[PDB]
Amino acid sequence: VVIFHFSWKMQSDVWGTISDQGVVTHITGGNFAQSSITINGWLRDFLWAQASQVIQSYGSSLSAYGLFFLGAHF
Amino acid sequence: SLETPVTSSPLVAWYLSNLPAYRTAVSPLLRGIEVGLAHGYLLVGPFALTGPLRNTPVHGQAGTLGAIGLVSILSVCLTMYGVASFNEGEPSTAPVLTLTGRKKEADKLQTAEGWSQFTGGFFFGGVSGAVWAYFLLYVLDLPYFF
Amino acid sequence: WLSGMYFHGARFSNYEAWLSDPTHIGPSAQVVWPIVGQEILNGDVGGGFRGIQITSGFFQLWRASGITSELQLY
Amino acid sequence: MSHSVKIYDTCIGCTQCVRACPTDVLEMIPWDGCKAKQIASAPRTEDCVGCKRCESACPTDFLSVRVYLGPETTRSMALSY
Amino acid sequence: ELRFPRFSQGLAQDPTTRRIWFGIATAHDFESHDDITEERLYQNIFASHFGQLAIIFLWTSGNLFHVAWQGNFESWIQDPLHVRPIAHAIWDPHFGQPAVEAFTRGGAAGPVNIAYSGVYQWWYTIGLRTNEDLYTGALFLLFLSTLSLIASWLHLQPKWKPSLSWFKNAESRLNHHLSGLFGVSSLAWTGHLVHVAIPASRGEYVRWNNFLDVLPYPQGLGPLLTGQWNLYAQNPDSSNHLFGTAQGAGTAILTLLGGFHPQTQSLWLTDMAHHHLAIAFIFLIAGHMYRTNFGIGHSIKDLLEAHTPPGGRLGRGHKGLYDTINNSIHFQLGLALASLGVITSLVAQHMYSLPPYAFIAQDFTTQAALYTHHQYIAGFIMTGAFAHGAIFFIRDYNPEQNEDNVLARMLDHKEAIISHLSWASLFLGFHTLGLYVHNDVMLAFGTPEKQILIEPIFAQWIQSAHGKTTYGFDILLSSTNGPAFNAGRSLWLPGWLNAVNENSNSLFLTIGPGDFLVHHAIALGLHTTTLILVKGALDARGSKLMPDKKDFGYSFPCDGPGRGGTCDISAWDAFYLAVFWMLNTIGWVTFYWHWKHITLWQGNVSQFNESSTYLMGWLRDYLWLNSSQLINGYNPFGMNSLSVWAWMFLFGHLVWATGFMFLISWRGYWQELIETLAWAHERTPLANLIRWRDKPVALSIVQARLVGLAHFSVGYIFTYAAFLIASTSGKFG
Amino acid sequence: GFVPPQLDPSTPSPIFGGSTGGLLRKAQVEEFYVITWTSPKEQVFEMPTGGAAIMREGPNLLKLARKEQCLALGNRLRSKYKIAYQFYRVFPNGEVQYLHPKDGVYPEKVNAGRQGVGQNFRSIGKNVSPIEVKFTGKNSFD
Amino acid sequence: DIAGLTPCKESKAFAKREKQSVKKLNSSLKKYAPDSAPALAIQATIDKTKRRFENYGKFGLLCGSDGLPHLIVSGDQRHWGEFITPGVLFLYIAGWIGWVGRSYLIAVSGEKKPAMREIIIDVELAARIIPRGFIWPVAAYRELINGDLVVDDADIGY
Ligand code: CLA
Ligand SMILES: CC1=C(/C=C/C(C)=C/C=C/C(C)=C/C=C/C=C(C)/C=C/C=C(C)/C=C/C2=C(C)CCCC2(C)C)C(C)(C)CCC1
Ligand SMILES: CC1=C(/C=C/C(C)=C\C=C\C(C)=C\C=C\C=C(C)/C=C/C=C(C)/C=C/C2=C(C)CCCC2(C)C)C(C)(C)CCC1
Ligand code: SF4
Ligand code: SF4
Ligand code: SF4
Repeated sequence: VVIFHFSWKMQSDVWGTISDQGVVTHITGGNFAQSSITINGWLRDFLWAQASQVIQSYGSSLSAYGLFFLGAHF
Repeated sequence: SLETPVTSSPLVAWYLSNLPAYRTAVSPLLRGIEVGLAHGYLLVGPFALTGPLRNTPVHGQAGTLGAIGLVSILSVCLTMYGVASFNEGEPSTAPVLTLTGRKKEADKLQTAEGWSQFTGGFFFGGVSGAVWAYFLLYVLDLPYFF
Repeated sequence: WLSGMYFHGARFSNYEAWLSDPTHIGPSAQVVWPIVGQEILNGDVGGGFRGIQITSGFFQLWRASGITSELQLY
Repeated sequence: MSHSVKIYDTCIGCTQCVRACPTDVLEMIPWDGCKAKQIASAPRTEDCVGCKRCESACPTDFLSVRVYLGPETTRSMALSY
Repeated sequence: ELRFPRFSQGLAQDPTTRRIWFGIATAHDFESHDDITEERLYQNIFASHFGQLAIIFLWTSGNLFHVAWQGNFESWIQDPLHVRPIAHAIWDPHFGQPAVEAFTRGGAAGPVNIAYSGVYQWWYTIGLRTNEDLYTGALFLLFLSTLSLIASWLHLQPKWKPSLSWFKNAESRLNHHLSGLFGVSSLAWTGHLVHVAIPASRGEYVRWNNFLDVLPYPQGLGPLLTGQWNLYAQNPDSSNHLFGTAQGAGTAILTLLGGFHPQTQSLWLTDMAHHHLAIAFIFLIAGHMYRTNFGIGHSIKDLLEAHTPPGGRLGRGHKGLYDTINNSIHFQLGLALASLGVITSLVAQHMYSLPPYAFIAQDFTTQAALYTHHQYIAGFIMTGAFAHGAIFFIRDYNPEQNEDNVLARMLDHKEAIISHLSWASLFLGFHTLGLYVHNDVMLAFGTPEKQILIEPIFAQWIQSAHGKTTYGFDILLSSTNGPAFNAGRSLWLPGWLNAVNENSNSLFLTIGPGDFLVHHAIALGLHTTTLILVKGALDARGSKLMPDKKDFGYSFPCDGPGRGGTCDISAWDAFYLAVFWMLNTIGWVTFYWHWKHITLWQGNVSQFNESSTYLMGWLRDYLWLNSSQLINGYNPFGMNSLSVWAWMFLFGHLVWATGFMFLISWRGYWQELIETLAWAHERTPLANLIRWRDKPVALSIVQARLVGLAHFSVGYIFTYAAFLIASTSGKFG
Repeated sequence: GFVPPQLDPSTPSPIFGGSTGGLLRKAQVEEFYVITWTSPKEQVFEMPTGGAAIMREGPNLLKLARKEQCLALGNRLRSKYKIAYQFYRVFPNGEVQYLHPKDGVYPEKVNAGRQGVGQNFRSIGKNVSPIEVKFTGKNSFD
Repeated sequence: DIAGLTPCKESKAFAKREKQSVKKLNSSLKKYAPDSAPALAIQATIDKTKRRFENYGKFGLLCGSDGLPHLIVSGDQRHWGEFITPGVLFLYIAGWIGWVGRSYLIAVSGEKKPAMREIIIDVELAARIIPRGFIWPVAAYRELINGDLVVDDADIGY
């Protein structure tokens, strides 16, 4: 739970990109303070959503990270 | 057994001996009604201020009636525990020895009929305390914050 | 273990290209043998290199200590 | 009588149970059915707690002392409160 | 007894709290009670059956009444394809305004949820039309329930207590059941099909008032007396038919077509009428075999005696089975549970193939719910079967009364059976997992062609024989030379072929490799669960680890930690360890069915066939995507109709997890913790005045296992049920 | 049986601060136990329910909740310092009962005079199946 | 053409899969020097998967409606280069291993404590027992003929 919290807080309030003018658009859009307060949120906003890149990972460089995602479960 | 300053001290034993649940020199019904009015004045606060109708001008009566209902439920529970554990002619199970060793008369509070008087007193006292907290919170209500 | 790490940095990394400009060049320090179709593992990491991307974070250290040459790793 | 102990004539009178009985249940008595001329006995099954350590020792064919379970009580349950 | 419970004196002397616990589990049980005899046991069984029937009848009466008081049946008739059903009105004092908003659906005046149990199609197919009908039915059912309870009381007083002989009279009972309970019942159901149902579907309102004059046929009751029975199949309804009225409807009341009604996309009424009229006479004749009081018929004992293969390859054979069955209830219960589980599985497997009720194959949600329901129930009953079989071995099997008979002949080589079951399990498991992992890897690299993909050729040929043509095998019933096809072309084959060759329907789905792999996984689950249960049954008397287990009763904690450790060795523990695999296999089956149908309804079975052969395909296309409508049930931007399910969904993924707390952490830990808590509460002021009555003690070991399994099952059912309903309610397709 | 009890007297207790391993409501309502032994010299020993304390010279007197703890401490005292001991049971009426030796000689070895409570003179395999004895009070091991 | 499955020597979706694969590979190829060893290995894998597609288009592989091979294990030896011959080959290998292990164990049974040779193999005896695999069909055969393969009522102990 500690590491999940860390990942979400960083990707929702610190990490991200900065525009040419200086506007910040964080990697996840800054929905922590409004979607970390519901377990259903944790499913929807963080656990389900940010699990995309591992699950479409077949047929790419990252495909190894995909395979483990099953054996790990197994 | 261990005897730390907490479990053994003049002031702590004094305080615990002065509250109604142990002053055997009073009728059990009166101790019951005293603890009842105590808890009645107690519980009204959060139940009213943070209830599900706090943003409504009825929140006072709402919280107070809810407190009264909880008091009634707990009085039911008290009577039920008493009729469950206390038989109607059998002796008492109260501590009859003090710290020095004075053999104490069996506390009538720890009897079936005594527990019944206690329950009735507690219920009446809780009702009175709740209505008193209401009348002091919504009529004469300047020096408080709510 | 440390020796293996420094070796694989020396003989199998793109460390010099990474030092050239570390802004948008992915640290890679592991290539895989092209035998059983796992060539896809050697994905695009930039800088004219192919290799499994790493996240150990050695490269920031090797740039702090001014290694800046494969002879030193060797 | 809460639990129950049984002993069978495959007892070789080796006396490991008694040495391992935690709450002084078993003992030995003079018999004629082994070299040691002694067989087990359980006249104190009240305090029989129920741990199988006794029959976890009997090094016989299958067993020679069985611990059959039954109802419960205040002392057969290791209660201390 | 001097205190609860009144049925076991040994418990009443337990000042520990587990008393109350075991004062619940061992109530219905009858052997273990104190001072119980045979005939008393039987009379108790009778009273309990009456009570159960009372409960069932009150349940169905409540169903009917609730629909009749808040449902939609009446105005549902007018458009069974554009007005959702209704279950019952909501009255929830915990709602907020948007909740009340998102629940008033389907055309009601308040928050209501959608009835998914398929009761509307049932009560509409027989031909009911008005709320008054439902009121009358509810009153009748309620009175019947009260009557059954009256019987449950009456048969437990003298002047009505049945002696054990009356219970032991198995031949008369069986002849009665196979004759009356089955035959006359089927005939009466055909009666209700041919006196109300069919004319109602043809738009004639007949009820308990006008059925004296209306004939089920213009000149019926006399064509069969004439003997030329074909007059009952002359004019059937046309294939351009309005199920509500008599447009294109004929006058035949008994047909044989084999096709699906076009409008209702279901079976004609006449088909069920004819089938039931047949089965009625079948059962009625069958129920005249066993000698009861007239010297004619058969003695079942004679039958079980006269069977002994020459050369004694079975030994004494079936000699003595009659008594060792008629003397123990548990054997009869094991048989009953087995057969009932099988037929429940059958009902599940057919109710999606040949939609019985009109306008049911459209409310896809209802089909999926019913199928999953019946399948899980069948699984549970099947487990209970082997459970009670092992109980029969533990408690009632006699050695000498069964010397050398087939029963005692089983036990002699239990090792071979267990070994071969384990071999089948190992084979299926190894290869089904190998193929999956191979396909998974070979796609992970981007080479979908290097995968292994077997063709379900056996099942394809079977389908071809049944009449499927897209495989082009041109075998029986697909070729015009075979005697069967050429003898069928005038009886049923037109409509049967019109159905099976059609694709938009649900019968005879096309099948590729993924279906082969899933069927193999299902066979794995079947064989391994069978292994668990049969090991629990045969090894119940005792193995070399504990040869005298048969003296410890059925469920015991263990036989000590020594001599290698003996945790989880009771046969109860075997049933325990089997329930897990039962849930797993049924989950697999329902996964397969639900994905197949949820692809077929959207017309993209291609996606299934492509990406159902690699597990990641299942985790991506089936779970991830199809759950996206659910997990957004309620968000910080509001809620939806799906809210409940989402909520309930999470509920599952919680209760399930709690089960683990009981399957891992065993007692002694919690025992010491309770010790500490007891000392704490004891030495605390203002609370030491309040004493306890039952010394707090952590639960027993088998009690732990039980409650942990209950939690597991509850979570694993709630989760999947809510997901299954929501995924097809958010889309209806 | 010339094996009389000793009628446990009231002799001093070991030096110990008193701790959370003592008696509870149970001991004050149902029953408790007292173990008694004579000691050779003031030494240190770990009590069953926590920590360690010292004994005195002459006879000792320790109270405890359940018999198992008393007998565990007694076996420790017999295997560590080679001293004999007894332990008694008490009831709130005022009764005192003498439990462990029952003759003075350990139950570890033979001492004629003990009866034969609970023997079956047949190997374990000879037990019968519950069906032969169902619907009765009897059980297979009886 | 079993149930209509055309061989992808003639189907089209196979060609589409091949085209898309080589296309994404080639598009990836043009991000390096045309002579860099990684680019060289990329082109090598390109031609390798190409000749794989070719080989598959040479051995009667009936081929799905989605552009994928699909085995035909129905028993017809026409499509036997998938199950029958590899099946009997693996059966030969498995019989080899089973027989050699069984023979080793039966041999080493006759010692003081055979466990010491079951943990630490008699690599000399192992080497002079191992190559006997060529006998596993016939030898065991005679065993069953002479009934020296199974036992009747000896269960425990040995
Ligand atoms: C050569 C030795 C040998 C032989 C002839 C057999 C033969 C058999 N085993 Mg088996 N087994 C073995 C070793 C062997 N086993 C070992 C080492 C293990 C432990 C991993 C098992 C575990 C095992 C189980 C769990 C089961 C069998 C079963 C069976 C039977 C059916 C075949 C099967 O399912 O196997 C499946 C294949 C395996 C389990 C693989 C094991 C084979 C190993 C890897 C070979 C070992 C060779 C040796 C150690 C290496 C030394 C080489 C040499 C130089 C000395 C069959 C009689 C089944 C049965 O009871 O059937 C009725 C069954 O359920 N076996
Ligand atoms: C434990 C035990 C028990 C139990 C057991 C069981 C539970 C069993 C089960 C069993 C089972 C579960 C079985 C099953 C079976 C099945 C079957 C037997 C099937 C058959 C089928 C058929 C025969 C079919 C045919 C056909 C076809 C193929 C198709 C077409 C049509 C026809 C019909 C031709 C008891 C109690 C007794 C006691 C003893 C022990
Ligand atoms: C990340 C991590 C790690 C590690 C890991 C590892 C090292 C491993 C893993 C592993 C895994 C997670 C695995 C999984 C798996 C799964 C599965 C599922 C498997 C399977 C297999 C199979 C299936 C096989 C088969 C076969 C073969 C191939 C051979 C023999 C024959 C057969 C056929 C049987 C670390 C520590 C660094 C850190 C922490 C975390
Ligand atoms: S149960 Fe076994 S071990 Fe525990 S006391 Fe009685 S005999 Fe000794
Ligand atoms: S059982 Fe083992 S230990 Fe107990 S008496 Fe017989 S032999 Fe000695
Ligand atoms: S876990 Fe239950 S069974 Fe296994 S050893 Fe401890 S007690 Fe005996």
